[PDB]
Amino acid sequence: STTTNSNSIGRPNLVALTRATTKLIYSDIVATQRTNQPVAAFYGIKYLNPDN
Amino acid sequence: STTTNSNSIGRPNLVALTRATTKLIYSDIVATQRTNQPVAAFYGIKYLNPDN
Repeated sequence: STTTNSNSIGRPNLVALTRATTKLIYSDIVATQRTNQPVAAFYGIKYLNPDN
Repeated sequence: STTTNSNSIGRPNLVALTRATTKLIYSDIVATQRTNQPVAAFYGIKYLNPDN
């Protein structure tokens, strides 16, 4: 009675990979703009009462 | 080893402006109709009972 144990398995099948990565959230949390110099300048222009 | 400290940065890049203004709400809160004379008169017309 030749069962399966008489047989010998070969190369098991690689069914599926599994990478793990976080849901990266930085495009929506912050506002971005590319800078063409190593130092960036953001302008704060304010409207003041006569008491500043 | 000519590091980056030898280089001198030039004009910093003005990435973005920033002004502060409230969400001005006076067109939607109150009813507006332009007046053509330095005194405006709004009529008040009422319907009364025989007891006023």
